[PDB]
Amino acid sequence: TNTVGDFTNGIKDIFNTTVVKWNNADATSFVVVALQDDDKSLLTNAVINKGDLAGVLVNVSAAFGKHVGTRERVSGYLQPEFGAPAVIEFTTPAAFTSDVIELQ
Amino acid sequence: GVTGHYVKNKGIDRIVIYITPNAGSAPIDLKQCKLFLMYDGKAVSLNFSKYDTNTVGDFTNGIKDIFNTTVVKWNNADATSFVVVALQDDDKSLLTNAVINKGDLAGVLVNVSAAFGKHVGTRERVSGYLQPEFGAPAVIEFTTPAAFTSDVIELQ
Amino acid sequence: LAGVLVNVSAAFGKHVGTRERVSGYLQPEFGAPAVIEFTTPAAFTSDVIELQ
Amino acid sequence: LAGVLVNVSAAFGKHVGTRERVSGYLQPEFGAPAVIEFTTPAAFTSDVIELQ
Amino acid sequence: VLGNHSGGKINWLAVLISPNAGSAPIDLSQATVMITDGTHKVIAKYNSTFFNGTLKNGGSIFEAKYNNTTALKPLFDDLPATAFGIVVLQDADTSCSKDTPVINKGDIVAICLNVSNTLNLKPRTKVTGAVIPEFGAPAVISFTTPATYLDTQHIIELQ
Amino acid sequence: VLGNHSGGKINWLAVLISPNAGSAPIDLSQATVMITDGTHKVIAKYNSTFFNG
Amino acid sequence: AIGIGTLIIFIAMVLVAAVAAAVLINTSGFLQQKAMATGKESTEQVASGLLCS
Amino acid sequence: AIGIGTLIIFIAMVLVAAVAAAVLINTSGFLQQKAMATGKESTEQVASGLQVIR
Amino acid sequence: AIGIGTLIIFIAMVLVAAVAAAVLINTSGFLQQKAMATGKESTEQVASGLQVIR
Amino acid sequence: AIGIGTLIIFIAMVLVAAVAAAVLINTSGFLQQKAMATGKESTEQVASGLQVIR
Ligand SMILES: [Ca+2]
Ligand SMILES: [Ca+2]
Ligand SMILES: [Ca+2]
Repeated sequence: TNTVGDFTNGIKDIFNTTVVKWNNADATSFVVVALQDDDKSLLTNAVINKGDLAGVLVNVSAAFGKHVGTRERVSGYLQPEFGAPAVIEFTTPAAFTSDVIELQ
Repeated sequence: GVTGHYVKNKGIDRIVIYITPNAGSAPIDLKQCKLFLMYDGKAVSLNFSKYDTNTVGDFTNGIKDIFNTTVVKWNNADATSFVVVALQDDDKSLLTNAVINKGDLAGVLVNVSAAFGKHVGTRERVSGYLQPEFGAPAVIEFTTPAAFTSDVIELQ
Repeated sequence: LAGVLVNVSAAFGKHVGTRERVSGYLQPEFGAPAVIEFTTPAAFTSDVIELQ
Repeated sequence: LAGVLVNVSAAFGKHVGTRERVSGYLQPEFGAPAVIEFTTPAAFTSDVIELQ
Repeated sequence: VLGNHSGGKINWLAVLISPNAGSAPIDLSQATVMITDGTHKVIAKYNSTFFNGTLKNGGSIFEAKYNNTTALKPLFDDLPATAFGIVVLQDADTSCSKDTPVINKGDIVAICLNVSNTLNLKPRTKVTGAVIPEFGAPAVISFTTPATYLDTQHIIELQ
Repeated sequence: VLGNHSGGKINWLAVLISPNAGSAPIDLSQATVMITDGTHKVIAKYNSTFFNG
Repeated sequence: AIGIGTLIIFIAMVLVAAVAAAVLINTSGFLQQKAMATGKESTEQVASGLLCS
Repeated sequence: AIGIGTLIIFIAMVLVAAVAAAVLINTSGFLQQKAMATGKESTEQVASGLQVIR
Repeated sequence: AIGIGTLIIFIAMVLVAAVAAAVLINTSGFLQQKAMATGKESTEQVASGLQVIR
Repeated sequence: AIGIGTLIIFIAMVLVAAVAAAVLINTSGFLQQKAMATGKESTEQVASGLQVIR
């Protein structure tokens, strides 16, 4: 119902379904959750400016059609309309052993 | 070093912590440093406070007994502060605006029984740090012995 | 090499204390200005101090 | 990776002895030259030596 | 990092933090903290209600009060599940004010978080996280809770 | 490195090898090995006939 | 007459600097990945192990 | 005019040097935790044990 | 003519590179003293002491 | 036309940047040998010696 999910004041758990509303993460889109934004730019027409921090949610298992396994790499770029793209690159660890993992 | 005073049938009432700067350290502005101490149920921060009428108690020429009340003036050791007694200082830095520099030795007095609200008993540990405004903190750590048996004890 | 003398306590109307910064520029009639910037130390302990 | 063979004893007219240095460059037609530099060891003691 | 304990858990954490040498002033009112126990990942932000300045002059952490208008009440017990509070432990130049906590060279301040229901910190549990400022490099929280908690030692030093 | 022995000599060597941390994949079919005993200097290259997976 | 040309070559200066900047920015990106990877991998190698009891 | 490009390339040079600095700051963070833990843990291991009285 | 600007910007480039070099030379000076002293002092500390004979 | 000079000064700029690069390539060569030798030699020194049996 709103352009960007307003969690400027904190989240109990970023992955709990009822709190966060993952449902619009279809196999072909992402959604954005606003974590810090003084000037209300994220919250209104979705513009990042200086000092903002925002989180992109992707339903990977639906996007790639399967769950990513251990010892596998994933790489990409988030490419804006103008300007340099943010590189993403990580290799999933050898041993999954906890529910939330810091791929970093 | 650390040393401490035992009141009979009660426990350790007060403690004196001896402190010195490390080789090559730049001068440390003692009056801004804070001392954090942990014990069985409390974690307390204490801030510098002036000795009577003067910044640091001048005992550069010796003390009959560091714990005798009338000589030493313990009274400003409130439940939230410490006071500093200057034991060796050639250049008069401690004595004037409270700055430790090379070769100085000074003693911090803490009224532990007032700070933690009770006397510390036998077989108990206390640990902390005296953290300066910049630079590395002095670690404090000791376990009170099993049997108190004399008035002044060398917790060290 | 030349040395500029300034009576700071008269210029600013008080003596500058510890932990305070002072910054400025000496600006010539033409050409680039000399930047000045320093923070007075935490503990004054000698008469002549090398603010540098 | 390729290996250049040189008949040193014929090139310099004598065998190179112990404790002696030899230095040079292989200079291509364009681009940076490969530097060569080594000092023969103090004690020859095996037939093939790793001057490296 | 320090941590009160009752029951089978660590229930409050107090994360003491200070500027890096030569840093420009950091405005904590715009910081964000992120913590995970490997089963959940909370993110929390400053609620101005929970400030205690007085402790710059000494006192007990973990028993600090705060001021809802007309009363004084205990800080840690009241702090909401998605928020962090702040307690000034050293500040020479009164730079921290309740509406604008800006820390400058020399200051030390404790970020107070109540984790009792949000993260399940039983023994032998890894905790990972960061305090992320508006600009500049994050502080990294990283500790594993002890193997044994003892009833004689309710305050624990974690990092 | 491991080495079978008969008679008065070591006759076969088996040199176990693995990548350095963070290395890109190495194609051994284009490697070269060089060994010397101080009297001779052999250089040897991969013959695909001799693989056991 | 002179004015016209000045404008045109100015445009080229801009574009050529832009193209060069792209190289530097991109390349920095390409290296960022491998730089981190190498450090993490190397640490995990030195720190980890098993011990016979 | 030559000035125009000199400005633009400076912008790039700054940005690249920033990115390069970042990786070292980040990596130093990663190593900090790993180092500190390794020391603590190793110490506790040596220091501790049990003894059979009778 | 294009040459005119090329000259002028070179003058600037030199000057900036000079200033940048300077800070490293200066800083190396500052660190020299601090390092040398720290070593000396620390050495004397370990090396020295008194012993009670009787 | 302005274009004429722009071309000519580019030729110069390239050439200067070449010369500047060269000195670093050359110097890296000089340092290579000096470094490698210093390490080898120092190692042999520590590693070697004689022992009087009787
Ligand atoms: Ca914004
Ligand atoms: Ca002194
Ligand atoms: Ca401050």
